[PDB]
Amino acid sequence: SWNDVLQYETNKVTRIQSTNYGTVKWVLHMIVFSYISFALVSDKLYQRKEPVISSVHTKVKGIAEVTEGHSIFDTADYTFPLQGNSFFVMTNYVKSEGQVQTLCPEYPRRGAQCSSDRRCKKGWMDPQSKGIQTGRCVPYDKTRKTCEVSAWCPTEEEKEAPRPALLRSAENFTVLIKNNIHFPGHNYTTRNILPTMNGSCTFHKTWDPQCSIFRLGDIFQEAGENFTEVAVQGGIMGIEIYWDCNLDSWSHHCRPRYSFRRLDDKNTDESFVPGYNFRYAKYYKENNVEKRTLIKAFGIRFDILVFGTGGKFDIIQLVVYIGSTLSYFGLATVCIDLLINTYSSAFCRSGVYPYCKCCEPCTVNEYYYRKKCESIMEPKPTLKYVSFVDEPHIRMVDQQLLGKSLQVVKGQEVPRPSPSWCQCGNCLPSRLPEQRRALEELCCRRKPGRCITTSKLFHKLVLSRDTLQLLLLYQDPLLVLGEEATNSRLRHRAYRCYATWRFGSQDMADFAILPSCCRWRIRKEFPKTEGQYSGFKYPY
Amino acid sequence: SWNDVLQYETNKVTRIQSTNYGTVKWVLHMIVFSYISFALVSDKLYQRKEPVISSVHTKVKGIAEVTEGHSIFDTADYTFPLQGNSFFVMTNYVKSEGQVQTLCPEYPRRGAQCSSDRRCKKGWMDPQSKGIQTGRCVPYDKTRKTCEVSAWCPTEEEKEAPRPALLRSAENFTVLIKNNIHFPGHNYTTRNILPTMNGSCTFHKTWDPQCSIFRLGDIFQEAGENFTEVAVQGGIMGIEIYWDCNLDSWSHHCRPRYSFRRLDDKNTDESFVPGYNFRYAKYYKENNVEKRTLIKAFGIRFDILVFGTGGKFDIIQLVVYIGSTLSYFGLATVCIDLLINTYSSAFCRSGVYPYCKCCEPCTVNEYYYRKKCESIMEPKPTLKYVSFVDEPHIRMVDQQLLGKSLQVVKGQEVPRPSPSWCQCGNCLPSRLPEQRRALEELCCRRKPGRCITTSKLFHKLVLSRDTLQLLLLYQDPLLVLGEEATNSRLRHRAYRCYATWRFGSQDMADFAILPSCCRWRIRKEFPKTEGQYSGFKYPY
Amino acid sequence: SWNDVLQYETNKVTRIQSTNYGTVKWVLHMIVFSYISFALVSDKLYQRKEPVISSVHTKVKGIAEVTEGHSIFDTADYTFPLQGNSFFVMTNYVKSEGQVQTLCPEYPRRGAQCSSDRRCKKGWMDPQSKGIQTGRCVPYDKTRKTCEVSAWCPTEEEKEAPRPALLRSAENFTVLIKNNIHFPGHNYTTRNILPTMNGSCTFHKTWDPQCSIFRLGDIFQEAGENFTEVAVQGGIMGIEIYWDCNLDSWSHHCRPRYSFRRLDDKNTDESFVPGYNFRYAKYYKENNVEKRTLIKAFGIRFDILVFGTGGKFDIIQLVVYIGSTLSYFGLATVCIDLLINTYSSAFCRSGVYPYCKCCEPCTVNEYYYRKKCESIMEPKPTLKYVSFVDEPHIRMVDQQLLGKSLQVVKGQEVPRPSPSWCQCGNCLPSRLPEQRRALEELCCRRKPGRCITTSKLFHKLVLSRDTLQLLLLYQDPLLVLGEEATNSRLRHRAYRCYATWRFGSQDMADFAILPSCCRWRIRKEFPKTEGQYSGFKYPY
Ligand SMILES: Nc1nc2c(ncn2[C@@H]2O[C@H](COP(=O)(O)OP(=O)(O)O)[C@@H](O)[C@H]2O)c(=O)[nH]1
Ligand SMILES: Nc1nc2c(ncn2[C@@H]2O[C@H](COP(=O)(O)OP(=O)(O)O)[C@@H](O)[C@H]2O)c(=O)[nH]1
Ligand SMILES: Nc1nc2c(ncn2[C@@H]2O[C@H](COP(=O)(O)OP(=O)(O)O)[C@@H](O)[C@H]2O)c(=O)[nH]1
Ligand SMILES: *C(=O)CCCCCCCCCCCCCCC
Ligand SMILES: *C(=O)CCCCCCCCCCCCCCC
Ligand SMILES: *C(=O)CCCCCCCCCCCCCCC
Ligand SMILES: *[C@@H]1O[C@H](CO)[C@@H](O)[C@H](O)[C@H]1NC(C)=O
Ligand SMILES: *[C@@H]1O[C@H](CO)[C@@H](O)[C@H](O)[C@H]1NC(C)=O
Ligand SMILES: *[C@@H]1O[C@H](CO)[C@@H](O)[C@H](O)[C@H]1NC(C)=O
Ligand SMILES: *[C@@H]1O[C@H](CO)[C@@H](O)[C@H](O)[C@H]1NC(C)=O
Ligand SMILES: *[C@@H]1O[C@H](CO)[C@@H](O)[C@H](O)[C@H]1NC(C)=O
Ligand SMILES: *[C@@H]1O[C@H](CO)[C@@H](O)[C@H](O)[C@H]1NC(C)=O
Ligand code: NA
Ligand SMILES: [Zn+2]
Ligand SMILES: [Zn+2]
Ligand SMILES: [Zn+2]
Ligand SMILES: [Zn+2]
Ligand SMILES: [Zn+2]
Ligand SMILES: [Zn+2]
Repeated sequence: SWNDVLQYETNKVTRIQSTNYGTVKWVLHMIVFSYISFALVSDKLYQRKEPVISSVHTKVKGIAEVTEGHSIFDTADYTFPLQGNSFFVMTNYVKSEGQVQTLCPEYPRRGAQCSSDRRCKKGWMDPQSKGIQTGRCVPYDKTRKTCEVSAWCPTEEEKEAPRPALLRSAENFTVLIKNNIHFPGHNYTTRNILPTMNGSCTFHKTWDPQCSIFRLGDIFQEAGENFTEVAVQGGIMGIEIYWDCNLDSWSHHCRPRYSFRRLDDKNTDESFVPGYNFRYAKYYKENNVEKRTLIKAFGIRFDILVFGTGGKFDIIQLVVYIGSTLSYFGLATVCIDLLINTYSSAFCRSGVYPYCKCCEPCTVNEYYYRKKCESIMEPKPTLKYVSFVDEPHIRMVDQQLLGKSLQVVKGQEVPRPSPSWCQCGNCLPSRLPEQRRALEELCCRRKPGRCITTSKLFHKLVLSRDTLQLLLLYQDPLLVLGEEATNSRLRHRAYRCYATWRFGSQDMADFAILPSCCRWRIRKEFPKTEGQYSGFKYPY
Repeated sequence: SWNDVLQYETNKVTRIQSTNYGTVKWVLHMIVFSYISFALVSDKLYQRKEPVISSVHTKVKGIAEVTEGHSIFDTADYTFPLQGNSFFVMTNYVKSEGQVQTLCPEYPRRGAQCSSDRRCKKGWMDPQSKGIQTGRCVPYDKTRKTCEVSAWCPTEEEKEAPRPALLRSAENFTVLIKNNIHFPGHNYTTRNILPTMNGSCTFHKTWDPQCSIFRLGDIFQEAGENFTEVAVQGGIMGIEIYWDCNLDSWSHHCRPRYSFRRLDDKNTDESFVPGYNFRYAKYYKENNVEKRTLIKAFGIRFDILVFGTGGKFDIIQLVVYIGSTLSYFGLATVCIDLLINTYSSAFCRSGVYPYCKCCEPCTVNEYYYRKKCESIMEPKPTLKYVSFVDEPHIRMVDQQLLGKSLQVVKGQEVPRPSPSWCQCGNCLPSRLPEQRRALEELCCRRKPGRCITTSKLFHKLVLSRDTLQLLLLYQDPLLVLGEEATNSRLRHRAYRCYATWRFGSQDMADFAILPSCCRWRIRKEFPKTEGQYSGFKYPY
Repeated sequence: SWNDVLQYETNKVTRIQSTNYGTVKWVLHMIVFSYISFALVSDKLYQRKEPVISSVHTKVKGIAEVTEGHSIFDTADYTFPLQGNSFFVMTNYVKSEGQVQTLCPEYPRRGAQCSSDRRCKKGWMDPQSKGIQTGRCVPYDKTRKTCEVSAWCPTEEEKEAPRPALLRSAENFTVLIKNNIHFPGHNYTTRNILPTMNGSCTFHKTWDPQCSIFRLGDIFQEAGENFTEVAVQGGIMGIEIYWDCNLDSWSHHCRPRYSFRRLDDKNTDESFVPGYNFRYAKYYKENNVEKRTLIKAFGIRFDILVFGTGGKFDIIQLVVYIGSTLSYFGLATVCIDLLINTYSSAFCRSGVYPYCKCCEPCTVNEYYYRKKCESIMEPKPTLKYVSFVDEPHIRMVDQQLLGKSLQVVKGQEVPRPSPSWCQCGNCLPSRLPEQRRALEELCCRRKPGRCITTSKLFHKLVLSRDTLQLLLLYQDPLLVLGEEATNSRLRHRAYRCYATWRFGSQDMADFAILPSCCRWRIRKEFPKTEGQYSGFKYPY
């Protein structure tokens, strides 16, 4: 089957010389192409995209003076050795110095007072307390008494954060941010600090958007926050570094975009401790006693959130995108074929054109549909075609007769490409077995009148022995047969001559049923000496 | 070429009125559509997805009492100022106090004893030691001697972590987790704490799955771990916050899912220090000497792993997905066309239907294949068609003759749409040049018998001068020619009349080869007065 | 419309028995299939990919001796309790001990000297200073005077980092890295340490590439850096853990790849403080005074960057990819159809084949194009076809005549499938209204000569009453009509007989325009007794 495989199958097409459909087809082609090109370029769908790998190094600069005598805060005093994605700047603080692990009364709170030891419970762990009770109601001061606890003593008082913030001059502090980013898939590395950047720059949204030295108060202004107010209880501020990087040589750009967003929830419910603070202890020994200064530090935690993508041209990405948009170029074909199949219907003239006469020249689709689509029937064993000489159409009786004569069984109308049922006076009763008799109980005409076998052309197109012999010799020029063999060939050829004449197409002539008058006239002209006639047999 | 471009080409189609193929085609259309719709909706393939940008703020609450007198541990004692993605809770500890940078003997280990200075090596750095040897085997105690080292003295003893853990009451500690998440591409921000959440809630997998206050022991229970056992040597616990967020207005939901997973490897080999611990020093001065208390802290490091995606409807994402699934609607066409092309073969009746008679009504595909596919031959210069009057088929001799007469060169069988090689007694030797003689050495019949030129229709269809003149005038109604011009046109028309009659289609009649008898009978009826006959020439 | 929906439409195709096109079609099919398969397998486009969730635990090991007497540095002295994605190793340091919050002169800098109090400014905050000026120029030493500041005193001197680094023996330190990774979507967890790994291993790029114990100097060597030189001022070193993980059972592999990259910028401008350092303070009390030792620590920050993807087979991913590459199998059809449509043009023989005769056997595409494409015209109301008996082509006059006789209005040439304008002497003036007269002002021939109505076949094909009656009876075998009805049917049938004869196809015969001579000869043979002749009317 080497020749069976080496074959090419091409579609048969009808090329229409129509300027309307040629223009519509090309207009739809540009619309699809314009959107496909726009989607590819705007979304960089030809690029293989990769998340960024970031490293952040921060350096805070600034000195603070706190009036309380005067204490100095440099970077070692309000910051911590961490210089990565997060750094903390202390803006407020409460101190409780000289704490010793011993027994002491609780600080008087909203419910920390007691009047008897029955109120205190030994081993109890008050969620708002920093010690474990011993069940003793010792005196805190002269006025009131509080339950004794095991804790660092004296316990930290429920003192609010100072207002204004002790280190609110941190607004004028600056942080330098060094961001190293990398794309391991594309093997590309860059940093946020350009060689042109000087140390005297400060970030501005419009004047210096690439300087990575930020004033803290400027950061808060750009986020819509008030540094002075947030400094009292603290908060979390997000410094977002966005990297939209194009690594293609012809459109190369890998630069950061700086934005600022508060990550603290200012509407935090009071039970969740709004703001940002933590407690840390400075441990020291004094008089052979382990002492501790406890500091509740308020301030801003700055989170450096670095995100972004690096794209570079990928051939496989482009191939996948192009293949995923190739089917959209069939839109013009779908639309115009729908127009052809829809405007070729008979309800167009019946119930559309009289209303709207602007659509009148769309009758050309009836011609287009004729040249495009050919309808065929499934050749089932019960497929029958009936033509009546007194009718302009052809009936298709595709159902089983079930003993009803074919004359009375009406079928679907199809355009042409002595017995009780007889209406011409020439038909004869079927000589088939009684089960199949209803097939041959067909007349040449539906309504009474002249028989078709009495027409001039019936003797010329069907019964002429010379013409049938000429057709037989056209099939086989050197043909010698006996009378019995010749009669059978002439009889079967006369059936086809009637079927072709009255039904036109061989598709319908194959399942055409001869009327009884015509069938028996043919059988009289070319008789069968011995045996009975088979009748119509299913061609498949 | 304005009219050349403004054209529309449509496919020629055969519409089959078959309920089986119409049902199969629609059933396959629903199957493709059902899967395409299901894949799009279940996977949200219409959405542009974005990784989350997360910020975590944690607050641990709890007080611990350690029995050793009694020491108090509050958050400043077992936690560190870090409150981001990681926080540490100390659950056990070993202390070595009053260390001084001086010379001291090594602690007695499995191989730290010595009996001579030759065992010790000056400057040696034992991997299991905390000092550098000086080559001297000083006495540690009365029983044994150990190598002298430069270290903080005395060196920390090889003491195991206490069992049970000193701060195993950390099981009852709680952590509040504040998670701020953001989708910069979609510009959406939310947090894990809803306004409905109260401070008295505790997380439960089924009762309070949205409360972000977690008991540490509950975290360990939900991970399948035992807090009490892990507390002795420490470990790493992962708190996973998963954000499956739909940002479409009609299906909006952005809420976290909490899961817990141990990140420590409990099956760690002993050389890799299983558990979690670190050594830190509390530095202080005493008697003008730089002293240090060294603490080996065991405990749980909690990692807050926040991940997830935020999806919102994207038109370009939907267009790409739809275009990438449009080709699947050709599946019905492919399947039914395969059925038509396969069940139309002759081996169906030969070796399939006798076995299985259920497939018998599939003979309709032979009719479908006839109305769908037309087979044509490549018109190569060696393409020849031969018809023998005593055969029912037509031979295609597509090979070069190479001096073998065309009568004997057998070719592929194709259905019809005096010389030694002669078998009819009427053929004449070719008058062509000897190289091309084998072309015209063809008889009308394969086996001996009557010549086709003696048939009645040969004189009527091929030789009739009146009919050929009528055909010529049909071509050109007003045609005047001399006898030499008329004879040439009549002779060439008689070749085509024979070729059309004996081969049917003009595709095969173009390459049909006339038998010598017919060719010379035609040339006798319409002779060429001067010159020689060209013979058959390749039409392309 | 149950039968209207249950229909199947198949394309009509031409199957070409060509080995060249069959081979080209299959070769292009393998090329598309080979690339589609290669792209799918190399890029794992059948897999659903997921970013990794990582947890890192590090442990640094090593002791350092610093010569300054001799001070010992163990992990508590050069590292910090952080053991996650970042750890710091101190390699150099400058100490300023015994600092007290008081008033002191500034350290003499390049511009810190003063000669009068007018130079100093009270409250000034020098960016290079660690205090706030009080406007007083106190003496620092005997030689020079500096402005008094409020700071920790004495202020840290502008001392360079020691060279060589004090803790450059950190080169021989080792870090053990434990990496737990997870794929929450695929529910897969693994770690970087295999059970086969022993504690005596050290990482080597080729000898032990899976051991996660790294010498720091080896890390710097693998990054192309010098640990000894970087140790003086510090730097940031990236340890990259790449996880290319295949989670399919038949190709399972999830192992890390270790690479090293310096994240510090060695070419940093001096104003941005190149290297890596931070200042931290050791707070202590002495003589009831809050004292502090300030250390400027230089060293290497190591960032553990863990990235990667985990892929597992996804059915929806495969379906989307296959559907997005199905349209590429139409490439063979597009190419071969382009070959057929292009090599069938007449400029091939005119201006291509004489130059290149290798392309000569490509004339078979003219035959292929004939069997594939049928061209039809849009049936517009101004569509006219004209045939002249003295011409070999047929003119298409698709434009409006606008009073110009159809004889003179030339149209496009189309191959056949008494009055002043008359050139045959038999034409008659039109009897139509004057506006439409130009339609019927057409002669049978362009140039003077014999009329076509004087031909023998005109009386046989057009005027023969017997033949027209036979055609009428073929339409309707039992037809009885009056002379007026018979004449109208015979006249209209004779128009079609002329149009079919002279134009061939019914597509062109529908819009064919009869010459005046033929029209009036037909109207003379079959006259209209009463009324006037309608003439040609638009068939649509
Ligand atoms: N289409 C069609 N074919 C028929 C009809 N009647 C008979 N035939 C065909 O005639 C052939 C032989 O039928 P018949 O002459 O009655 O049987 P026979 O005398 O034994 O050969 C069969 O192949 C039938 O297909 C008819 O009404 N319509
Ligand atoms: N198909 C076919 N055509 C033939 C054959 N023999 C001759 N012809 C055609 O007849 C035409 C003229 O051949 P011929 O009459 O022998 O040469 P002429 O007398 O010089 O015109 C050529 O165009 C041939 O294509 C044949 O056997 N088969
Ligand atoms: N194609 C074509 N059809 C024509 C021409 N002239 C007349 N007819 C057709 O002839 C039919 C009747 O025209 P005519 O005999 O002149 O009018 P009538 O005598 O009133 O029936 C119309 O349907 C026309 O389509 C012609 O030149 N070309
Ligand atoms: C009557 O049918 C003749 C009309 C000829 C022009 C038809 C134009 C129809 C409008 C375009 C329809 C296809 C586009 C559909 C949207 C993609
Ligand atoms: C004989 O061929 C007649 C059978 C008519 C119904 C054919 C049904 C075949 C089963 C469906 C085949 C196409 C689906 C293939 C799987 C996608
Ligand atoms: C003349 O046209 C006959 C040539 C027969 C073989 C044609 C081969 C052409 C080369 C292949 C063209 C299609 C591939 C285009 C690149 C994808
Ligand atoms: C910030 O600096 C400016 C100018 O140096 C000063 O006017 C302002 O008071 C400062 N803000 C704070 C909060 O100290
Ligand atoms: C910031 O908040 C403080 C209160 O702490 C207020 O006095 C000040 O006016 C605010 N600044 C602005 C610009 O609103
Ligand atoms: C946790 O608390 C419960 C009730 O307060 C107590 O019974 C239990 O012993 C505690 N667990 C530890 C480890 O302290
Ligand atoms: C947890 O481990 C401890 C050992 O440290 C054991 O005594 C206790 O029974 C364990 N708890 C459970 C629930 O298994
Ligand atoms: C590292 O160790 C080797 C061998 O122990 C030694 O020779 C070398 O001097 C050491 N390097 C440093 C910087 O101490
Ligand atoms: C590393 O740098 C030091 C300078 O600090 C230099 O002495 C040494 O030779 C360098 N090592 C190499 C291998 O270049
Ligand atoms: Na497609
Ligand atoms: Zn009858
Ligand atoms: Zn009848
Ligand atoms: Zn012969
Ligand atoms: Zn012969
Ligand atoms: Zn004329
Ligand atoms: Zn004329």
